Amino acid sequence: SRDTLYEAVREVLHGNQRKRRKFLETVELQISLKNYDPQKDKRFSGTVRLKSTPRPKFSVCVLGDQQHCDEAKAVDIPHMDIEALKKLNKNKKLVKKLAKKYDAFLASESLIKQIPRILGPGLNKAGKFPSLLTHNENMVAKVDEVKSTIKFQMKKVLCLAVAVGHVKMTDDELVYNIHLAVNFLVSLLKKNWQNVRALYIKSTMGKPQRLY
Amino acid sequence: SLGPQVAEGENVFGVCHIFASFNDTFVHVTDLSGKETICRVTGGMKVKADRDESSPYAAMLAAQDVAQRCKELGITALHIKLRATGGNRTKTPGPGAQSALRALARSGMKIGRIEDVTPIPSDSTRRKGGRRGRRL
Amino acid sequence: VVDPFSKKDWYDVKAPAMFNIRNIGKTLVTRTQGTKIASDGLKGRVFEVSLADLQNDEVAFRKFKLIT
RNA sequence: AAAAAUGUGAUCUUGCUUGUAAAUACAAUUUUGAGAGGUUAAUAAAUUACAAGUAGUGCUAUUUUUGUAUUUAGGUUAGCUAUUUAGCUUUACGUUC
RNA sequence: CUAGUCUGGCACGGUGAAGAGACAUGAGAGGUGUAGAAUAAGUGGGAGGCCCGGGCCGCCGGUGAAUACCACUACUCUGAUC
Repeated sequence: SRDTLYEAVREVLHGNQRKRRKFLETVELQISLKNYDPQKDKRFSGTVRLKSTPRPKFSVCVLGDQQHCDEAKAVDIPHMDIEALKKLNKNKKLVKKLAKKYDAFLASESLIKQIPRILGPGLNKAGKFPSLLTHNENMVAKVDEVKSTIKFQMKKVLCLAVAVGHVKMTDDELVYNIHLAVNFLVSLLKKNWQNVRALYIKSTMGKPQRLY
Repeated sequence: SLGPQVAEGENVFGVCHIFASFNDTFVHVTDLSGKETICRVTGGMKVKADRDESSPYAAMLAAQDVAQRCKELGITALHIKLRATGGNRTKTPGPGAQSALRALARSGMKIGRIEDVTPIPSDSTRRKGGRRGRRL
Repeated sequence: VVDPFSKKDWYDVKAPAMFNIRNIGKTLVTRTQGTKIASDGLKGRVFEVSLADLQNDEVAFRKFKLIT
């Protein structure tokens, strides 16, 4: 399952063909998935950790009550302890909005003794299901998920996605994370009979045009 | 085995070399030329007793089983070239000539040109058996 | 594990302009297989055909031959 | 009937592949027409507590009255003899149970 | 044990035509579980962006994963190859 190279992955100084839109484009990485079963427990999912800002940002909630309350005040979000857990239970049903007022969540390690009951087919069918196969812990991962760290999930119908920078971002933010999102997205390996085929470039919007 | 023909006015012709010596029955359907072979069967295939393999019933048991396998490829008409042992031995045909030919007139086939095709000489090598005869 | 009267396709035969009826009959040969062709072997038959069936109403005793 | 809900981060347990462990003939039929060689050479099937992985499902719980309900109780194939009274086939209606 | 004799391989030792394949690189078609006004292929898609002061496919009602433009694999037929 081996690529290496690092020969001279300079030369994105023809990359104006990526950004044609008015807004800023979310530059990406995605290899097509050979060597893979749908339903099984052939668990191909670590949680690769980058260095500098690809910026995955969605509205995070801290459901932790030991060291997860103290060390999740560094990002500085008005903490809500027992009326954050009670808000999702029968409060806003007849009022037209859903009872959440959240987006992201914690795969519970601080409240691991209060975890095993209801929450199954609301989050799971949606695919916003909080795990530690993708840094949903919200304490030291509140300074990494919102800004730095990343994953590649496991599921039935055979799919992938992962970031490195943007097109705000400059040549410092394009190539030095490409060095850490290739070593670390190669060693992560089942003696996979080389899905090492070709690893494609990507942004926010379009049609086919290939690279390695 | 499906020959393309006009469904309501054409029968596919052929020829059968009917060998008829006294000690065995033979029937042998071939093409117009005679070169290939489609449906061959003897009296020996049917009956099992050395003395009665060429008998008129051991000549009729073969001819029905020609026309069974001769009606599944789908042939209707046939030319004929009968025999008798011949050469420098008997030229009168054997007891598998009419009971082999009249059987296929009842078993779903048409009859066309008939003749003899014995071997006959202009003259011959000396014949087996003595000057003094075959005593019995 | 085989049926021998599949590998046989029905072709046609002809006669020259000097005799009356054009269509004699049919003949069967194997396909292009191993190393032998279906138009190489099919080039030297003899059809010992009469005259009556070749014409409208003749004396039938004469015969003929017509090689490919 | 009515299921509200405080309810191990609003409900719920049901999908599936596998290990041991425990239950499958009248007379047959083929065989071996034969007291036995070969009632061969088929079969089916069949259920579950645990060990890694899924279609599906993300795996805990107080109560009130329940049906005032007795911890909710009995029955039938009802067959006919003569005009009603009177009598009484365990369900043969191949015959007997 | 062995000189000779028989047999295989490997080198000197190259060109063309046709028969039948493997196996790939560059293309054109190529998608109807229920359901949705509409042939349900998979993911980060995503309320957004192209041209020629304006349009359009959509957000929307909805099924257990939604129409623009960056990426090619599961899967099925097409034929030319330095």
